[PDB]
Amino acid sequence: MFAIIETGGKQIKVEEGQEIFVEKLDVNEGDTFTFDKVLFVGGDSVKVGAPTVEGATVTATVNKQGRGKKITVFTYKRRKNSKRKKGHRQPYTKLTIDKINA
Amino acid sequence: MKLHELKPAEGSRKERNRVGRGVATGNGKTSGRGHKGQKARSGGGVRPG
Amino acid sequence: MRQTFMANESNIERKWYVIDAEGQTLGRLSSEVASILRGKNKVTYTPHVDTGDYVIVINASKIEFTGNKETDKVYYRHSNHPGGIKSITAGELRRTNPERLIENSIKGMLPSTRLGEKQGKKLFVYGGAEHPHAAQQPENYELRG
Amino acid sequence: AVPKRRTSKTRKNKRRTHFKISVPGMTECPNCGEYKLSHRVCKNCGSY
Amino acid sequence: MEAKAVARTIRIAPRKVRLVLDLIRGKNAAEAIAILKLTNKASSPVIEKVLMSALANAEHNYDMNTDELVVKEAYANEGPTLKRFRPQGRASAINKRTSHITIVVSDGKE
Amino acid sequence: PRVKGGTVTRARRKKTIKLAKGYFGSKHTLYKVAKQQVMKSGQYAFRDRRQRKRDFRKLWITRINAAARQHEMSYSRLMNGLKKAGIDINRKMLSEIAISDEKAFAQLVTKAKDAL
RNA sequence: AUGGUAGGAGAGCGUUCUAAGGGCGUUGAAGCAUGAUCGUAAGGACAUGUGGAGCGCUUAGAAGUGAGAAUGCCGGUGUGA
RNA sequence: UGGGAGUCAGAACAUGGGUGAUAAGGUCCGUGUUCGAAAGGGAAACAGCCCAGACCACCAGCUAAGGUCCCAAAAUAUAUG
RNA sequence: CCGAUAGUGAACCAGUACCGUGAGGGAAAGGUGAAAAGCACCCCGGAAGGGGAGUGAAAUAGAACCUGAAACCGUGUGCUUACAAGUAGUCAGAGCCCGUUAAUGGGUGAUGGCGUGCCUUUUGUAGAAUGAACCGGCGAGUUACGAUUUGAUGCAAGGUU
Repeated sequence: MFAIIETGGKQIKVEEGQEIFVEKLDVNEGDTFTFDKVLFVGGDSVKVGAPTVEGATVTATVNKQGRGKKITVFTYKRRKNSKRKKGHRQPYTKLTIDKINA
Repeated sequence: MKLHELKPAEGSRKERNRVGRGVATGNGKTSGRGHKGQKARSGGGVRPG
Repeated sequence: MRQTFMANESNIERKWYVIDAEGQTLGRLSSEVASILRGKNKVTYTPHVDTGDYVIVINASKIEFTGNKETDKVYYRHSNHPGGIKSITAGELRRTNPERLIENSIKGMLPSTRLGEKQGKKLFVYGGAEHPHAAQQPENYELRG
Repeated sequence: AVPKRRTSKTRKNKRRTHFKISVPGMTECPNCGEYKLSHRVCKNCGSY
Repeated sequence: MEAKAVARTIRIAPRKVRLVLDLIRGKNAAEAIAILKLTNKASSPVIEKVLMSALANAEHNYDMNTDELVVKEAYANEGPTLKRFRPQGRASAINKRTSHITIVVSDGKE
Repeated sequence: PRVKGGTVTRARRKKTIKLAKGYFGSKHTLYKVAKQQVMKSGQYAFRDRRQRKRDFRKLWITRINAAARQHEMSYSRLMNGLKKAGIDINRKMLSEIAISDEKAFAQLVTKAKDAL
């Protein structure tokens, strides 16, 4: 009903049908990804992970391999003559959960 | 060759160093001279020997 | 900026509590009341909004000091005229306006923001066992050990 | 006599909020003519 | 339906003309004329001539009835200033500032 | 060939002015004061990208403490017993479970208790 | 495995021309000034205004080349009652 | 071996030991910390303790310590005497 | 090549305004034409407007027809915004919007935490150390010509201009 999946280096709480944003995976758009590190399945019946649940996948479908909004890394030092301007765009991937499997 | 596709030999040209044009060149304010004294001054420095 | 819950008004439900100050130390009771007043005991605690409940302290003539704090421990205040320093001891303040005493102790443990000043106004303190807020039906709270 | 800092736009215009004109009187001309100053037979069309 | 008039390079400084221009803004034209008649300020006659010019425009060129009109906008812009050297002090300069006075009048309808 | 400085100065300054939009007073209009502010605001945001992680961890831990004290537990004994149990879920996750699903939170409070 | 006002060898842009090639242009073509794109750059390809006849791209060469302060100078402008 | 330098208030807090008035926020010297360009980050805040050299960013989440009412990561943090 | 802070100080009223007793010093300001066709005509206050009118392929192209830009400054509208102690931003979000040279597009404006310049000069400064609104001519690396160290060759028993 909800689950806690581990992806990227982080943890995410999901329900069926929501869209999530995740660190870049190596898949294509339209494919189907399956997360297998599941730590906690909640809801009606509650399964608690050993570290993980040993069963327990969540499947989702990939929309939009994308690149994030630009941030501008700027730093300087006040009366030295040094500064640095850098641009960043972080890659993400977007998914839509269909099925959590306890 | 063609006059629209001219190309010098490789490693045979180089752009000159332009001093005093801002901080990120590395030769920005004091232009390579350091801070004060005789060698910082225009036409300065001591005669050879 | 993923999923962390933040409360806003239309989430907050504030309650009313009643704390009996009889036989308690001033600072030990005041720390606990300050954290009731801030919301730090609710799982929906969020710092930029006012969570946290209302507290009534009822007895307040029977609050206790330890040691010789009754005749040492003087409260000073200055009036911004020169020479204008004034003072009163803690025991003298306990027998003359004891509610100023407890609300000054509690209000010293709250932050000095505009949210802190707003949260300090959720506190009501009475010398002696009666209080007018029967209409909001407050519960008794026991101080944690 | 001198200001240390220039005053900004917002401080200048905060100083000018009382610096304005009040609305005049107007007891109207009932016999003939333009509306005259209050309690005046004013010099342009006064029929008080 | 809107009539307007401007008066350009009027030799009064704009700060002094915006004061009385703040009185007549958004009022009816008849009571605007009465307010302009009962203020002793140096710029009430100038502004009154611009207002009468705009009401004459509305009656003659657009055939609006001049008893329904309100003063929709009234403002003063800076014109070009003239620089004078004061001989009377010690060689410091004095600018003659000037202004552009615009009035627009309307019946509130479309 | 003389090159005169035309049009490039104005492009370079005008985009710093456009970066300063929404700033008070003459910081959104004038190049030098708007430039110094845009420098300082890049520096601030660099610092605050790192302070944001500390702030949100602190907030999660405060919520967990409040949730744990309604079962007669500290935060610290709870996190210890959760470690000895082997449970490896975040503080972001723990705080969201305590807000949303109170029953599940009670469930893993019991696993933290008997592992001690 | 990969900081440095002093350091070396780096890839790049605004002006000009060759020395070219190839374009946008008097059913409009600008440039320039107001627009969502490119960007660490410097620097250029499609909605208002402009006009109403001038510019880009590519490769290479040449620099009245190279724009926050100097109690800087001023065509200078304009503020601070 | 050759090209190109900066630096010579080069210092300032730190002894190690010492001189001299045992202040000197004065003289030597042996390591340290910054360093200036290494900015920073937890020694109130401080190119004068814990930590850093740099791919470099980034919602990795988990560590180094100097750590753990209110502030404000982080033991109300206890238990024992 | 000067392309007009220009070979010129001056491509306009220039060695003139002006300044100085005199020797002397010494500016600013340049810019149709498509054709004045320069608002007959006509209507309300002197100036200035509002209308029509026009040679007007286009007068917010009206004597500032070299057009003509910006910024400083303005000023009149509005959308959101009013218990306080302030390197004014930054990181954590109710109301109002709505999309090009197009897709976590485009936003706009309210909150709790944290908070020191081109700069210069310093062992050390952010001033109670220095110097400072906007724009720009417009403002800081040739050769006579040498020396010495880092591409291609007549082309290597070899060197000529």
